Amino acid sequence: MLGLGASDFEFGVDPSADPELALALRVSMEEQRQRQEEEARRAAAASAAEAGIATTGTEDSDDALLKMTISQQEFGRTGLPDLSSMTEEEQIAYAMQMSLQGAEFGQAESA
Amino acid sequence: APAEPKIIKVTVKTPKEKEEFAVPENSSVQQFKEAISKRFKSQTDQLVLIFAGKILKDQDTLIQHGIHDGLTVHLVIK
Amino acid sequence: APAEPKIIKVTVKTPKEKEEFAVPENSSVQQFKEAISKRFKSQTDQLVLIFAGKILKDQDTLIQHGIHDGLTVHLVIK
Repeated sequence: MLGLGASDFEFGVDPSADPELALALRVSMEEQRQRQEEEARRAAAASAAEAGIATTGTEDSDDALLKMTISQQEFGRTGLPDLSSMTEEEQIAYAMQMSLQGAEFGQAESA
Repeated sequence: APAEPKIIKVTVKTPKEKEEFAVPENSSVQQFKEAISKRFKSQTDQLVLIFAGKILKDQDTLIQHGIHDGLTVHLVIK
Repeated sequence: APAEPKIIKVTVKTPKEKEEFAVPENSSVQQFKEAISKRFKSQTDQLVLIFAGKILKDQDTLIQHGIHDGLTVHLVIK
């Protein structure tokens, strides 16, 4: 039964029995979404500019195949991350990390 | 001024009104609470921050939550 | 030595190789990029320098960053 099951979501809907908190979190999530949209559209806008500056082609499908093929190869050959294979940002970041003599921890989720 | 810690502006929304606060991107929630508490003349023990769908407290950090400049935080006093 | 300008040899490091360029300590990043770009036959449009954990641009100066004789630089081509 829905009533007995999940305790009828008596408190599984409004944290601390305060619907306001639920709304605040919902809005917060929406605020992040709005910011995300701006960034998402920002990349699209920048990408469009790159497309306009550069030549136009319809080899999108072929490009996708290259990304998939290089992506799998990159993982397998992670030990040897060629600069050419990586993007300019990746190569730049690598040099920057070395400059700081080990920038950041370099590890995710310490354990 | 190539300083690592860059000041960020976060829009704090409260049941009374909304006010933007500028604080170091590497600042802690406790520091942010202090700034907000001053503006609203409230207490860090009565006001609670909300972001990313989670409540932010002193044990939490601004950058730790990904709160950078041009961000929107939800302040809840109660 | 500090008195009057002085020529310094900066070691530029590139993904292909590194080279040493002799230029006045009062050389600007723009001038330096031009010198490196000439030897490497590259363009300042894609030539980006790196030092002190910060990308150096034509808007900055070599001495301004502390670049002197024997100093090393991280050149990155886009």
